[PDB]
Amino acid sequence: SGKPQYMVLVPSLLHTETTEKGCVLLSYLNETVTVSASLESVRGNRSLFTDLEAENDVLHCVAFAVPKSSSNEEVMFLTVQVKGPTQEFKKRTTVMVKNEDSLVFVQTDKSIYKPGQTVKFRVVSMDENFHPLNELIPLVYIQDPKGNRIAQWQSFQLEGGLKQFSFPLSSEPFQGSYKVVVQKKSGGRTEHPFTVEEFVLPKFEVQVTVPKIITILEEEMNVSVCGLYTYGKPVPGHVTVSICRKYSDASDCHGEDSQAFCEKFSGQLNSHGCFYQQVKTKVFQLKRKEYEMKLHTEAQIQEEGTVVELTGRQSSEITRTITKLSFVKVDSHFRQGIPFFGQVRLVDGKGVPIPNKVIFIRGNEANYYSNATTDEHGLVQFSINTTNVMGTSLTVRVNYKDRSPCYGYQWVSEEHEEAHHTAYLVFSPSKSFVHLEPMSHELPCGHTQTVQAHYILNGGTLLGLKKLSFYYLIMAKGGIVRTGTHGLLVKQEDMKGHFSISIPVKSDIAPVARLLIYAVLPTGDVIGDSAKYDVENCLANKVDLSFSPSQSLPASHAHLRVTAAPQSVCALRAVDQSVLLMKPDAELSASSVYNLLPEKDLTGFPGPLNDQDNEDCINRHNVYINGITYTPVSSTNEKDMYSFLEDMGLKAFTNSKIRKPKMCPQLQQYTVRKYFPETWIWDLVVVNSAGVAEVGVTVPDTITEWKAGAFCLSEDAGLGISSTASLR
Amino acid sequence: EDCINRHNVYINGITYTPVSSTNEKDMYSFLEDMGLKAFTNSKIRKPKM
Amino acid sequence: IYVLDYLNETQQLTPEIKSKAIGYLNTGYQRQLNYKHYDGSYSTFGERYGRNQGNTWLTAFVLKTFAQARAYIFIDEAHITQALIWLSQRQKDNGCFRSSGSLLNNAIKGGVEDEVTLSAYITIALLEIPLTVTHPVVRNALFCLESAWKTAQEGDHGSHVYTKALLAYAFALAGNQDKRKEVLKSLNEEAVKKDNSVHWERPQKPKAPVGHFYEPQAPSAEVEMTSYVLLAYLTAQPAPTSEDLTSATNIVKWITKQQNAQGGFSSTQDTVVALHALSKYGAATFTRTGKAAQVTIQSSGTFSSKFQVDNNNRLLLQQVSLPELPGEYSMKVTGEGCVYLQTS
Amino acid sequence: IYVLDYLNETQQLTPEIKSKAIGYLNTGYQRQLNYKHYDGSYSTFGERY
Ligand SMILES: *[C@@H]1O[C@H](CO)[C@@H](O[C@@H]2O[C@H](CO)[C@@H](O[C@@H]3O[C@H](CO)[C@@H](O)[C@H](O)[C@@H]3O)[C@H](O)[C@H]2NC(C)=O)[C@H](O)[C@H]1NC(C)=O
Ligand SMILES: *[C@@H]1O[C@H](CO)[C@@H](O[C@@H]2O[C@H](CO)[C@@H](O[C@@H]3O[C@H](CO)[C@@H](O)[C@H](O)[C@@H]3O)[C@H](O)[C@H]2NC(C)=O)[C@H](O)[C@H]1NC(C)=O
Ligand SMILES: *[C@@H]1O[C@H](CO)[C@@H](O)[C@H](O)[C@H]1NC(C)=O
Ligand SMILES: *[C@@H]1O[C@H](CO)[C@@H](O)[C@H](O)[C@H]1NC(C)=O
Ligand SMILES: *[C@@H]1O[C@H](CO)[C@@H](O)[C@H](O)[C@H]1NC(C)=O
Ligand SMILES: *[C@@H]1O[C@H](CO)[C@@H](O)[C@H](O)[C@H]1NC(C)=O
Ligand SMILES: *[C@@H]1O[C@H](CO)[C@@H](O)[C@H](O)[C@H]1NC(C)=O
Repeated sequence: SGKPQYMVLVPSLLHTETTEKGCVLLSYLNETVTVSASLESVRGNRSLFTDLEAENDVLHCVAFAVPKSSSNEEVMFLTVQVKGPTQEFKKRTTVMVKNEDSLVFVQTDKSIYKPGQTVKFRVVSMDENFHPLNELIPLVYIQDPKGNRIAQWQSFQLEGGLKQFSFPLSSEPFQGSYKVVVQKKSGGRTEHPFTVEEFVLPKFEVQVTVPKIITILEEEMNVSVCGLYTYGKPVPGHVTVSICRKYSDASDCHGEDSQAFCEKFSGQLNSHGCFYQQVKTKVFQLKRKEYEMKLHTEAQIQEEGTVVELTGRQSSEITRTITKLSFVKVDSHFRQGIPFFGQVRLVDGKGVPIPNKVIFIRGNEANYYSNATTDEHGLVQFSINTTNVMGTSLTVRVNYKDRSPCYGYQWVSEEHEEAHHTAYLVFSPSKSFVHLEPMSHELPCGHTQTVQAHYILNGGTLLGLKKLSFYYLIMAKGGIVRTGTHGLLVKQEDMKGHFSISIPVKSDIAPVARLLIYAVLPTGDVIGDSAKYDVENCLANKVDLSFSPSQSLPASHAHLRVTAAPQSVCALRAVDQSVLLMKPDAELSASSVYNLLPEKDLTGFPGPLNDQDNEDCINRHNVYINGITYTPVSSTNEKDMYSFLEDMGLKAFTNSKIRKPKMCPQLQQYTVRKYFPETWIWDLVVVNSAGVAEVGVTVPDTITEWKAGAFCLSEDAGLGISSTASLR
Repeated sequence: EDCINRHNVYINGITYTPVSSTNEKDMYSFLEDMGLKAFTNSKIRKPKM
Repeated sequence: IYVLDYLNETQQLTPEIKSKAIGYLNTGYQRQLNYKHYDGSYSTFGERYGRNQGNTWLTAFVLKTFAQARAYIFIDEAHITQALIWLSQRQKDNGCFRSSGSLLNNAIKGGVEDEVTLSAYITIALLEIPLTVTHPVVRNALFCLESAWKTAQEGDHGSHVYTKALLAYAFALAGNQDKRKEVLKSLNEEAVKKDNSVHWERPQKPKAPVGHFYEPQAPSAEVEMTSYVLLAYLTAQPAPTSEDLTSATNIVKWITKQQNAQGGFSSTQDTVVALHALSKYGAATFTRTGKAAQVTIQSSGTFSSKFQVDNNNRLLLQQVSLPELPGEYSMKVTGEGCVYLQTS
Repeated sequence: IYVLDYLNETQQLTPEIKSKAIGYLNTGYQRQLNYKHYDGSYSTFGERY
């Protein structure tokens, strides 16, 4: 009936030391076919050959895998060969290869030390997945402030996929900021900085709640201060604070205190709770040229003489922009045969909406000027009838094309942000197309989602057949993480409207969540459109913590526990977080593990490789307007399936009409016994098939917030992350 | 007066590509070379935007 | 560089001209680098505006020259590999490369810009590199080449000459000695043997109205066709024979007598390729070491004769004359050191 | 080139950075040749006048 077809998909940024998977459609006649994606290096010889029998209209996904290579990085020719009994297809491109870097990192016992103390830290190995691997390390070492490598441990191996080390410092070794660092077989290097110094233990974090954000239209300001302590108790004493504008009218150079207007407030901590203050922003002149606010709050804790400060909410921007609407579910695209709708939001200032404020729509080259308002959330839904021209660029505003108060005096600092967004459209010489209404917001995990799509089929099966398939893919992490399918029995010759899908959010999928899906024509053409979902920091191997409750009066018998996979392991941390009140730790979250990676996302092919240029130029001697007058030659600019799948991050092989029919340029030319503070737990545990409960033992006269950290591992599930059991 | 200038050329089909003049003959031009002028409402002129 | 090869092979080389040429080389190299494409390709201007796409043929010429410059002096492999992938990117699954024309003149070039000949000059300049004849790209090229040869051959005309001989050479690279000698014989079909040597032309006149003066769009391309033939008969896997080298020498005589007194030859293309072929001629024949020849000629009529050829008398010519109406003249030579002998 | 010396002396060296800097150096050498005087001397600009 229709034409015989195929399609096969894969990233461009390969990896090594594991398998990396692509997928394949075949379909349509003499389907007793085979394939092989031949990865064959260009210079010399090599071949990671792979072969496969080819069925029809099915997505089985094979995952070949990769050894190391001679060079670190290289191109690689991929070439596919297909052989049906009466059909075939051989097609090639280039691919990136990379004798990778395993993203690896440290956890330490401390972010600080004192004289005579002892380091205690750990490290991690990984693959693409966070299913760890066993390998051997060249070295990991320590570095003094002065380049003086202060010790060594060498030639160790990872079977745990972590390992744990130690070292004793001497009596008066180097002050300043120490450094602990590694390197790899390839030479990749990585740290975990910290300091050694001296300090009295703080039993109090001065803490406040004061605007992150004052803005232009603010006449005074709210101020509030709160002294947490041992145990979060309320503290007495005296406090003084400095709400401060910066970088004053003086020159700042060697005779001029750049610290601009500091308004100083003296508070006396009452018996319980919090001192409060309402502060006037007149004297800061929250106006044209005076700089971001910095705010320093300092508690003279009584009966101790101690004070410390926290620069709270340093990054306050008193931004000229105000009534700052924001796009949220702003589509990137639109079509000439669809009712689309950017579902749109508004917010102001601090980050909160107003309800019931009128605004003006602007439809430019679709000629849709209009008016609308705010709801409880400032959430609005314009929606537009579309029989218009290619390039559309859109906005709605609450003010007009000028800065209404004293715009161009060069001395004024007020603005209304205005909506800005560009959207493009598909090419589809069928004039059939798709376009989707995503769930464009913060994606949960531990759930799934159904995903509505809108299918427009001019002619559909022109001759073809009554049935047609639907094929969706979710890669992430430059990988492939899930996949599946659907279809529908096609109405003869109309444009049937709506249906949706499901997809789960178990794990294995990065903060990315790309989706595409494409519904083919056996004629030899296809459509399909993209997606994107802000996955949240979610993991394969689940874990939390639990413990025998809080107990003062150092009862030594005292437990702690975790749930985790049945044959597993954990690496753990406790701290009396007094020293670690004085200073935080550094970026210890599952998001850290995520963002350390090689190529979190992949959009766009890599550098060296360029494209997959085609020969099919179409330039007429002149465009041939039989009619009004001959319109000349020039290019276009619109979106493409090729472009959808490259912005996806990847490439495929077909012969469908994917890339636009782009054309050649112009050829023609010219009771208590002190046990050790500043550490409680640094030890290791295995996970039986019912969970551990270790007895981490009580410790005297050390009374505070005690965060405590957990890490775990397994071959079958992965790494380990969960929050703080404050066994205060 | 009749200007048919589209904002963009609306070149339906595969892609969009700009406009320019022609160079062809006309009744208008037949009658001008002829020697004379006429009054008539009809479509004689090429609709030179 | 093929000149330096001439010097080295024939041994006529001082370090002075050698250093002169070296400076020349480095300079021309880098002046070339200023005209490339960041993909790896080359155009006549290129840089300072990305309002172009580079040519291919040029880049292949570049690739070859880069190869030989590597063969003596230092040069970056990065650039050959980039131009190589660029070629591939201008490859079709089944069809050949395309003349992505961005040139200025054609007398620089020694063909008709036929896509197959284009691809052919490419792949052959490739396989002169250390290349696996089983490589993917070149396998595809060879399918092009083979199909192309068939249509050239069974059809009465396929340009009849040069297409065909360049095909001969790439076939020579393969291992396809059978195809090699076959198309070799097809070249000998329209053979142009002379009083004392041979050659080929293009088909002796272009049939259409052509010429008038200045070789307009037609640089007469008469030598490089023979140069690659001088590779064609020559180069193989194990080592060569008599017949190959006899025909070689014939055209070599055609070549050197076709050499131009101003310097070089009619162009740069022919000049390069002739020098390459002559260099490898010597690189086989001219044994700078082989120095102990000895000979006897014996006729049944006992017209004896004895000679010697040695480095001290290397370009010597010990002629000797011959009266017997019947020839009975049995040659015999020995020892080391190559000899070309001629009688009439 | 004193960097290369360092790279070779202290032994921390691969052929790849080597090749890179070789290309660099032939290049900068020639670019310098384009600033000489025919006597042999050099200048900020030199050639072309
Ligand atoms: C000219 O280029 C050659 C590379 O082709 C440079 O190396 C030379 O390579 C030739 C091989 O053709 C060597 O000759 C060899 O002689 C040995 C016996 O000693 C023999 O067993 C081999 O079969 C071969 O014939 C030659 O030794 C070698 N170097 C020379 C010629 O001294 C050569 O350095 C270049 N000459 C220059 C730069 O002037
Ligand atoms: C790197 O720079 C050196 C110059 O310092 C270049 O020549 C090298 O010189 C060293 C001596 O510093 C040579 O080492 C020698 O080892 C032998 C034992 O085999 C010993 O008897 C000598 O006393 C000396 O220590 C070395 O052989 C020589 N060449 C090398 C290092 O390969 C060298 O060419 C430079 N390398 C480059 C070009 O990167
Ligand atoms: C191909 O690569 C292999 C890898 O060791 C090497 O041994 C071989 O020489 C290369 N070429 C051929 C023809 O096998
Ligand atoms: C296989 O597909 C071709 C392509 O349309 C078709 O014409 C043929 O009937 C099918 N079966 C064969 C070639 O035996
Ligand atoms: C600020 O504090 C006052 C009371 O002093 C309270 O009425 C108000 O809600 C707080 N927030 C403001 C004014 O932004
Ligand atoms: C916007 O237009 C609507 C009509 O739909 C009108 O009710 C409203 O008053 C207009 N907005 C303003 C600023 O008046
Ligand atoms: C939107 O308005 C246009 C006006 O041309 C109309 O053609 C179209 O049918 C409307 N949308 C729908 C879904 O009918």
